[PDB]
Amino acid sequence: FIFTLIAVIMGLIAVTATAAVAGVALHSSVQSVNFVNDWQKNSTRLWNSQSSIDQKLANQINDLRQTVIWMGDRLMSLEHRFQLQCDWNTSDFCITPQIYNESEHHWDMVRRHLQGREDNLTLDISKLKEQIFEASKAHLNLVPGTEAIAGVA
Amino acid sequence: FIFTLIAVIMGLIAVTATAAVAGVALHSSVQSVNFVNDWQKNSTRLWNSQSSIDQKLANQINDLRQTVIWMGDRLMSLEHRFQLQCDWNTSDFCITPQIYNESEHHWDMVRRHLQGREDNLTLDISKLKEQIFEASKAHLNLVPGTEAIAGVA
Amino acid sequence: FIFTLIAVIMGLIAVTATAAVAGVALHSSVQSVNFVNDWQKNSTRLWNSQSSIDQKLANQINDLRQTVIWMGDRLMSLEHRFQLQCDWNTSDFCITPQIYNESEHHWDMVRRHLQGREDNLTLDISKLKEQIFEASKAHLNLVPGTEAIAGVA
Amino acid sequence: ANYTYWAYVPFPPLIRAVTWMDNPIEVYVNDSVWVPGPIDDRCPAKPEEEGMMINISIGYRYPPICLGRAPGCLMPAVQNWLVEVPTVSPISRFTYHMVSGMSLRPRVNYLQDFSYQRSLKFRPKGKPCPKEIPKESKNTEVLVWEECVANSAVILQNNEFGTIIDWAPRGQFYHNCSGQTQSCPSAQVSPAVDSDLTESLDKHKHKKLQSFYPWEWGEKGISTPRPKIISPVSGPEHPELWRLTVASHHIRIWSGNQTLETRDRKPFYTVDLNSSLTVPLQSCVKPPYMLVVGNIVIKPDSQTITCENCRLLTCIDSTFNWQHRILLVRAREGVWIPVSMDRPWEASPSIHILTEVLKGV
Amino acid sequence: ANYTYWAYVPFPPLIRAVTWMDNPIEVYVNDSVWVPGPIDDRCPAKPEEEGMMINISIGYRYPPICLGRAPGCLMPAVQNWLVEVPTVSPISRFTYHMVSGMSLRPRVNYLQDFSYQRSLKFRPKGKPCPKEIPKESKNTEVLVWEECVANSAVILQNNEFGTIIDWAPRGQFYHNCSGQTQSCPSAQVSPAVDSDLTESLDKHKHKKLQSFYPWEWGEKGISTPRPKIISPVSGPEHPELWRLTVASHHIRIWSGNQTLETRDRKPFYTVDLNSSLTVPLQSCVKPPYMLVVGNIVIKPDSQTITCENCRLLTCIDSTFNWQHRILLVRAREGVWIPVSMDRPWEASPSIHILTEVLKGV
Amino acid sequence: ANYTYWAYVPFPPLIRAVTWMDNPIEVYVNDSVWVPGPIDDRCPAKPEEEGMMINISIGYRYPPICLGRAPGCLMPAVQNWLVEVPTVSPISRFTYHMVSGMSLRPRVNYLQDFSYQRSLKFRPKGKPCPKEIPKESKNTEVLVWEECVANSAVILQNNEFGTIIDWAPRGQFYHNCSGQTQSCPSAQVSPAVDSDLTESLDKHKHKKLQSFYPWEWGEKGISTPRPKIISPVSGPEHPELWRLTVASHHIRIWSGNQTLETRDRKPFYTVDLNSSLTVPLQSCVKPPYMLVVGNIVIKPDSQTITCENCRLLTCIDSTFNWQHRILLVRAREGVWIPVSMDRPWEASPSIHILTEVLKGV
Ligand SMILES: *[C@@H]1O[C@H](CO)[C@@H](O[C@@H]2O[C@H](CO)[C@@H](O[C@@H]3O[C@H](CO[C@H]4O[C@H](CO)[C@@H](O)[C@H](O)[C@@H]4O)[C@@H](O)[C@H](O[C@H]4O[C@H](CO)[C@@H](O)[C@H](O)[C@@H]4O)[C@@H]3O)[C@H](O)[C@H]2NC(C)=O)[C@H](O)[C@H]1NC(C)=O
Ligand SMILES: *[C@@H]1O[C@H](CO)[C@@H](O[C@@H]2O[C@H](CO)[C@@H](O[C@@H]3O[C@H](CO[C@H]4O[C@H](CO)[C@@H](O)[C@H](O)[C@@H]4O)[C@@H](O)[C@H](O[C@H]4O[C@H](CO)[C@@H](O)[C@H](O)[C@@H]4O)[C@@H]3O)[C@H](O)[C@H]2NC(C)=O)[C@H](O)[C@H]1NC(C)=O
Ligand SMILES: *[C@@H]1O[C@H](CO)[C@@H](O[C@@H]2O[C@H](CO)[C@@H](O[C@@H]3O[C@H](CO[C@H]4O[C@H](CO)[C@@H](O)[C@H](O)[C@@H]4O)[C@@H](O)[C@H](O[C@H]4O[C@H](CO)[C@@H](O)[C@H](O)[C@@H]4O)[C@@H]3O)[C@H](O)[C@H]2NC(C)=O)[C@H](O)[C@H]1NC(C)=O
Ligand SMILES: *[C@@H]1O[C@H](CO[C@@H]2O[C@@H](C)[C@@H](O)[C@@H](O)[C@@H]2O)[C@@H](O[C@@H]2O[C@H](CO)[C@@H](O)[C@H](O)[C@H]2NC(C)=O)[C@H](O)[C@H]1NC(C)=O
Ligand SMILES: *[C@@H]1O[C@H](CO[C@@H]2O[C@@H](C)[C@@H](O)[C@@H](O)[C@@H]2O)[C@@H](O[C@@H]2O[C@H](CO)[C@@H](O)[C@H](O)[C@H]2NC(C)=O)[C@H](O)[C@H]1NC(C)=O
Ligand SMILES: *[C@@H]1O[C@H](CO)[C@@H](O[C@@H]2O[C@H](CO)[C@@H](O)[C@H](O)[C@H]2NC(C)=O)[C@H](O)[C@H]1NC(C)=O
Ligand SMILES: *[C@@H]1O[C@H](CO)[C@@H](O[C@@H]2O[C@H](CO)[C@@H](O)[C@H](O)[C@H]2NC(C)=O)[C@H](O)[C@H]1NC(C)=O
Ligand SMILES: *[C@@H]1O[C@H](CO)[C@@H](O[C@@H]2O[C@H](CO)[C@@H](O)[C@H](O)[C@H]2NC(C)=O)[C@H](O)[C@H]1NC(C)=O
Ligand SMILES: *[C@@H]1O[C@H](CO)[C@@H](O[C@@H]2O[C@H](CO)[C@@H](O)[C@H](O)[C@H]2NC(C)=O)[C@H](O)[C@H]1NC(C)=O
Ligand SMILES: *[C@@H]1O[C@H](CO)[C@@H](O[C@@H]2O[C@H](CO)[C@@H](O)[C@H](O)[C@H]2NC(C)=O)[C@H](O)[C@H]1NC(C)=O
Ligand SMILES: *[C@@H]1O[C@H](CO)[C@@H](O[C@@H]2O[C@H](CO)[C@@H](O)[C@H](O)[C@H]2NC(C)=O)[C@H](O)[C@H]1NC(C)=O
Ligand SMILES: *[C@@H]1O[C@H](CO)[C@@H](O[C@@H]2O[C@H](CO)[C@@H](O)[C@H](O)[C@H]2NC(C)=O)[C@H](O)[C@H]1NC(C)=O
Ligand SMILES: *[C@@H]1O[C@H](CO)[C@@H](O[C@@H]2O[C@H](CO)[C@@H](O)[C@H](O)[C@H]2NC(C)=O)[C@H](O)[C@H]1NC(C)=O
Ligand SMILES: *[C@@H]1O[C@H](CO)[C@@H](O)[C@H](O)[C@H]1NC(C)=O
Repeated sequence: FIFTLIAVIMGLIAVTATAAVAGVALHSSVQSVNFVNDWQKNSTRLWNSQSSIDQKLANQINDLRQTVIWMGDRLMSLEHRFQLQCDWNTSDFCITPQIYNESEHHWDMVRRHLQGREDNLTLDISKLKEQIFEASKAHLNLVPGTEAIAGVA
Repeated sequence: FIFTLIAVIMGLIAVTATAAVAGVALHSSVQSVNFVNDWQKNSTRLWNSQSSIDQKLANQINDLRQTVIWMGDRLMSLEHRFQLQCDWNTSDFCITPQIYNESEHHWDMVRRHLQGREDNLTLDISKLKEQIFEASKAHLNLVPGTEAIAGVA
Repeated sequence: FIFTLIAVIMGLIAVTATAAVAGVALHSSVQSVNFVNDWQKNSTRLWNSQSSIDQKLANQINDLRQTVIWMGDRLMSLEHRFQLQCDWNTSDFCITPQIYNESEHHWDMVRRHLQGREDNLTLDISKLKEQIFEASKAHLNLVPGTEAIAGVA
Repeated sequence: ANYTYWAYVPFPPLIRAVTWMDNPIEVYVNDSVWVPGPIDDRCPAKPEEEGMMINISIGYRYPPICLGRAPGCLMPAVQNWLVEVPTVSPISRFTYHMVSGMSLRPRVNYLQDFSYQRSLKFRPKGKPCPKEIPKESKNTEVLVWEECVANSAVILQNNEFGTIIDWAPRGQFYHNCSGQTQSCPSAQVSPAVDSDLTESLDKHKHKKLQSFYPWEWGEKGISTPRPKIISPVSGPEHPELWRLTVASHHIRIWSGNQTLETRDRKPFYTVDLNSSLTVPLQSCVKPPYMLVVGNIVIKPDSQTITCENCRLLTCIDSTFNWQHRILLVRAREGVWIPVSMDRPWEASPSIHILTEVLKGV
Repeated sequence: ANYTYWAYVPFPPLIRAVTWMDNPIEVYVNDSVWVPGPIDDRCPAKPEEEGMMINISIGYRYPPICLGRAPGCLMPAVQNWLVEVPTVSPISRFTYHMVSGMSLRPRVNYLQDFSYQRSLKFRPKGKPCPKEIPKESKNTEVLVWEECVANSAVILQNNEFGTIIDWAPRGQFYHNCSGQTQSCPSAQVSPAVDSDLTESLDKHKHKKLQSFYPWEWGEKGISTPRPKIISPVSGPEHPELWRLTVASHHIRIWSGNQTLETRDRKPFYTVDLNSSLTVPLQSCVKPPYMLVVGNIVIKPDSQTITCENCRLLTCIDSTFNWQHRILLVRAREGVWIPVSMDRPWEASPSIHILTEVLKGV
Repeated sequence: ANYTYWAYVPFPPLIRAVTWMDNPIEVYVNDSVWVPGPIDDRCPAKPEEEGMMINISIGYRYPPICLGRAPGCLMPAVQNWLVEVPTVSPISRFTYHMVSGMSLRPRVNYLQDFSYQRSLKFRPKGKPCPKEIPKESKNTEVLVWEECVANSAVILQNNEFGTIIDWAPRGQFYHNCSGQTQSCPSAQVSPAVDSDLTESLDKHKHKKLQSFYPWEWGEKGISTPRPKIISPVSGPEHPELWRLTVASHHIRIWSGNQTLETRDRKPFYTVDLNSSLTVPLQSCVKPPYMLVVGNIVIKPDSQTITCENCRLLTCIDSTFNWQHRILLVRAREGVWIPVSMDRPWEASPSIHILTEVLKGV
């Protein structure tokens, strides 16, 4: 939860600043998978590259409340990720088989979610996760459809 | 570790109460995979649908001992789950390739484990985990058996 | 983070002591996959077999700093492991597709890493993780190469 | 045929009892004016689900935490916290501010003049409860709850279900009879009882104590119960159960005084307390924690908890009926269970995909 | 064709504002001689990345933590911590050791003789700030920071952006005029000002206070700000923001005294303070926490934070320019976003591998 | 051919030394009557594995925590905690209750009358150790351990392996010679020694101190060592190492007094202490923590820890031989290692399955 990113090639500041430019267009409209992957790759690399928690900083923590809450959020996210069904060709992030339904989720809710809001016009994360979990069963998605099998045959 | 399940379609109370009816038969005897899946689906959905830790409640925690112990148990369970070998057709829960030995584990041990006991008549979780880990090697299970290959050929 | 390994068939002491003999040769030079797997199998089994956190010991913890730091390191390791690309045949540990380069990483750095050092002559874990993350993309490794496809055909 | 395999259910819809070996859980009260934190004035996230019926039949390893009037459950009773402000007037001794709330009942010594059963074992570290009266009692209206360690603990349960002691103080009126004659009564008097919290809520309530000896309050300290188990296992303190018990009834806010007059040429001391103010409270646990309310039966010879037609709740309010008991529960961790399939275990659908492709050809 | 699917980004390059509902974060100062822990004397791991420009446009649920002179941001001002050692000499009252540091400015009562706006709400637990002077002041040179609870809290912000109060004490010079006549001044005097931290750093600084009434210091306590929000939400204390503000300028170390002489046959009291010592500090946050420095605009009607050409930093030092504001930020948690592919979602490349094998044949 | 790939071993059978930069670990003692928590009276889960031999050759980044008589390890010695109860009798000064236990030996000043080497650096916050004797000493039989901050820290190690100081008090008998003549001895006297814990355990032990000056005990406080490293790095306190050292021998329980008589028409003060009671203790660490016992050699110029034929233990009891040193260790986190295969890396067995299917045809 505390790290000294000295050996890495790109600190948190550089990741955020250099990604903001494409994040503008990401906030504007639906982008392609290549766009999103290019926009998130350095952040994913940085958060897959820390060596260990820096003890010199960690052992001085007096109030563990913020650290424990952050760790709990990370653990909940990891638990949810472990059960997500993801497209095989994208390993940096998880593309679920849940089709984007524009009528149900107009783009303003998505933009507000990307902005970090939680008001009544924001995308409802719990409901979306419920829909994705229900639709992403292994018995509904792992077997390729009849069209692909016919095309192979 | 603390959540407000407002947006979900089923709170914890409803999940527990509506599952208890089938949990009776689950306690009585071995059930089919469809039975168990139907029995656990709403609980799994609820625990794959929380959005974020509720800060209003989390920031008031004074004694973190119970929270930290619960988080440690969750992290241990996630670590063990990450190395389990599971049947491809069930994604809600993990069906291991370890065959149920009725002679070694008579049903009373299983019922006592389901009841949440840890006396000398309860199923030994550590020993069972050892057996499952030993028998679930990728080099023993990932390659389909000769019977399936012959049937395809 | 605290356990009583009573039901297990091998405690931590036995695992460490019996593995040190092969750990000598492991420190000496690059070994085969079978050697390393045999060397680590006891430890992986032990750390995939604990039942639950021992409540009698856990509820007496006063200073949670060390426990929280240990849990944070474990969570970071689990997060990194979830995104690693591993050879299908080895399930006990993860064999990445990153080729060992003796010229870049001479054996002394590896030996110092195994010894638990973090000086300027030790293998740079952050840089290695960066290289592995960049080289282990699903679009570069999941599809078998043209040689294997031609051999099948 | 049939093939049975071990399966792991990470998030089963089961529950397990919260035990005395657990560390304290969070109970949220909706009124920070009279009750310390944590605070949450929101209604339950799913109010429509509160009260759903369930049959419970579980085991346990450590004595479960249960409240109510049944074996293995801590019985409730009114506890009084009194704030005393000395007065410079020669005819008045103190002005009083008292709070009466439903909390954990201590066991009584039927032989020893109906006092409290007390234990000196495992005295916890902490600030001792005060024995004197602070002269400068500023902020009298605002009640300040301060944890303190009593001179001795009160026993709440000393039977085959376990030994539970509480080192938080219990307040009562008594007399300084150490230097007096045998006519000085040694019995402690509770200024309030259970009926003061339920019957005639909106009607004026008065309490009058009269004696030829001065009335003393002890043990002092605005401190709430912190019970712990010391046998057959030693567990941590639980300062949150009183939060659940206090919401089951209105709390009552008293004021008053102690006055001195002359009777038969002797000092006569009268404690007068009045109240026309009650506060309703709501105390809630949050997921993964819940409460099982009803006829909880705890059998320790087999370590079993059973209940027929219990209700699952998360909040306690003043309409709670103490004919039922409360069992603290938490969502059960992952479990291991055999499951029967109609085919052998398969790692991947690759064989199925190949078969479908071949059939397509 | 085009197929849009929901995707989860676990580690997005986004940031979110640290809010007053967050628990305190770690700010590391590089000088343990004058500032308490946590301590880190290292430079930023990536010094070349400090100061990179960025446009910010984000939302929030709870009021963000911002420092500076702008709506929604806490304004900074000099706070003085004074240690006074009584002297047995008849012509001297005290010897002084003062530390001046940039910290959180309290709101002023323009009507009430330019005092501090004060709030008595939600008094926290803790040792009260001392009202007397300890006679045995050992280790005079070494400053010891003790957290204490002031008699009343100072208001730092009471507008539509929220109500922020601070129960840490604020020290000032004043006269005790309870028994004096109307000629006794009631206005508090600050011994140091903002310029004392910035202009003519290496030049001698002197402060002289003279009055016919004795100079008292209050409220006492070597205690740093612990602001918290009480409206429209109640959040935890944040005793780490002062660490960020204190590194923005040099701290100034004063030594002095109060002396007594005779003027018009009356006692005349003079406080003399002098300083030629300033200490530069560096305060840093660490990943995943950062600071957004610049023209932070907080609009609470839509709960929006915007900034054009802000800079991303992790450390604050004495070259900081208070024309800019500081917004605490953290790396954003995983997000959910629609993404468009040119093919349907696939679980595995098995069909692709089979097609390649068939084409090879 | 041969193909070497990087592999990650998440749970390797390696160990790493616990360093002074680690936060305190849990040590469990089996007797709560005389030693504070945490408590565990159970034997090791695998008693048959205790004492297994191992050769150790590891590195470290921060000075490892080692106990014993060797460079880089803290030497043990007896420490005495004394409880003094004043007596109203004119011929008696105090009644005594003493506990002698093996703990961390402070360095000595050979030039300065064989006193303790002392450091005033980095004084921690906390309750100062008492300088007076409380008149009301209730519950005298039950020893109450109070954490207190000594007037100055004792130095346990000040060499190239690091500087370790301990702000817990050390108790010794001495004389107050501030106002006396040069004949008042200034040397401190230890009432107990190492042999008092080992030799003739069941035989009566007596200690007699006689002087014409009153015997004083200091520094007071029933407080156990809390060593920390201050150079070349600053680490957290470690109040758990004394728990390991105290179980290596029996603790000895003394009772006694100080009496006053007349000798040559002068006051003559005698401290008498006697003990026929020793208590054996067992202190245990739990996985992932273990202890490496034997000839630990720490080379700081390369930061290497080596041992030939050490033993792996988890518990220390009274049969421990202090010819051996103790190194705290923990199971190593995941490591990265090259591994050689005889085939190229493969994501899935799909090609293998296809080849097997084709061969079947
Ligand atoms: C924490 O949570 C608790 C539990 O939910 C809340 O307690 C509730 O508080 C409300 C508001 O104070 C209570 O409602 C009041 O109840 C009283 C009794 O009402 C009964 O009797 C009258 C007789 O005329 C009937 O009309 C009525 O239907 C009920 O049968 C009365 O004191 C109140 O009515 C009077 O006052 C209100 C204004 O307060 C007027 O509008 C009414 O017209 C009337 O004059 C009122 O109905 C409620 O009963 C409590 N619930 C429980 C379960 O006890 C706490 O308020 C909450 N605390 C905080 C700080 O949020
Ligand atoms: C915590 O972190 C802070 C912030 O980084 C550090 O503060 C820096 O401290 C250094 C060393 O004390 C400061 O450097 C000093 O600055 C002063 C001003 O220098 C200006 O003016 C002179 C005029 O002659 C110019 O030459 C120079 O270029 C600058 O424009 C001077 O007091 C110092 O120079 C004199 O002293 C040094 C010896 O100290 C001699 O070598 C010089 O020749 C000269 O006589 C010196 O340059 C620096 O300015 C601080 N930075 C900031 C941003 O304030 C803290 O040191 C650090 N604390 C700890 C404990 O590590
Ligand atoms: C915490 O953990 C520690 C460490 O394990 C325990 O310490 C052990 O305690 C037991 C019980 O007190 C000790 O056993 C006693 O040892 C003494 C020495 O025995 C030696 O000498 C006699 C000489 O006759 C030989 O027969 C014997 O074989 C040994 O060589 C004696 O005091 C005791 O024997 C006498 O008392 C017992 C009753 O107590 C009678 O049954 C015997 O017949 C005899 O009269 C006894 O053997 C043991 O030595 C300790 N172990 C260590 C390593 O020190 C603590 O008990 C434990 N604490 C708690 C609270 O659980
Ligand atoms: C895509 O969404 C539309 C609209 O969803 C509805 O409105 C949302 C704002 C939200 O409230 C959803 O829960 C609603 O379902 C869906 O179209 C609806 O389909 C249902 C079922 O056939 C029909 O009764 C409604 O009238 C439709 N509502 C409309 C047209 O506005 C649609 O099914 C979704 N999915 C697709 C296209 O695959
Ligand atoms: C394997 O590594 C060698 C050597 O790596 C270089 O030295 C290391 C210590 C480290 O600093 C690396 O970053 C360096 O690249 C590589 O050989 C280098 O290849 C580059 C690119 O062709 C060339 O410019 C350098 O001169 C080479 N350096 C030598 C030969 O010493 C090599 O490419 C790596 N990869 C393989 C063999 O696949
Ligand atoms: C992610 O980081 C890489 C570097 O690892 C960035 O690539 C650089 O992009 C700049 C600007 O286009 C080029 O001038 C450099 O030559 C690139 N460096 C390389 C390829 O090594 C990349 O822009 C970043 N992507 C983001 C932030 O989306
Ligand atoms: C899981 O939850 C679902 C709802 O998501 C429950 O399905 C309902 O079952 C009742 C009783 O049979 C029906 O009347 C409803 O129409 C169903 N709702 C649907 C299908 O949306 C289901 O019973 C639960 N299963 C459990 C607890 O095992
Ligand atoms: C708990 O179990 C009892 C006992 O089996 C159930 O009560 C039965 O309810 C059915 C359906 O209404 C009746 O036909 C039976 O006669 C009842 N049995 C008895 C002994 O009274 C009850 O429904 C169960 N409760 C829950 C919440 O599942
Ligand atoms: C007990 O009685 C006293 C005196 O009658 C009550 O205090 C009065 O409260 C009313 C209503 O606020 C005020 O107008 C009077 O000035 C108060 N009088 C005094 C002497 O304080 C008091 O509220 C009663 N206690 C309760 C209701 O708990
Ligand atoms: C933040 O946004 C502003 C406003 O769009 C950007 O300023 C523009 O910069 C470009 C490139 O230099 C100029 O062509 C435009 O004229 C500028 N616009 C205005 C209104 O001044 C700025 O570059 C952005 N900053 C960052 C760090 O992305
Ligand atoms: C304020 O002035 C006093 C008096 O001049 C300074 O104290 C002197 O410091 C110098 C330099 O160390 C010593 O040689 C003198 O002996 C000191 N005099 C006395 C009377 O103590 C003091 O340092 C100044 N305060 C600052 C710089 O903060
Ligand atoms: C630790 O290493 C030493 C030294 O290599 C080992 O001692 C050797 O043991 C073998 C087998 O008994 C003997 O043949 C050698 O002569 C010994 N060498 C020496 C130098 O004495 C020892 O066995 C190792 N210990 C462990 C626990 O592995
Ligand atoms: C030191 O000696 C005293 C005095 O002999 C011991 O106290 C006696 O203990 C015995 C055995 O319990 C009692 O019968 C006597 O009444 C005690 N005498 C007094 C004067 O108290 C004491 O136990 C010895 N201290 C030890 C063994 O630690
Ligand atoms: C102020 O002066 C009055 C009148 O002499 C005195 O009672 C009081 O103690 C003094 N101090 C304070 C802090 O009010």
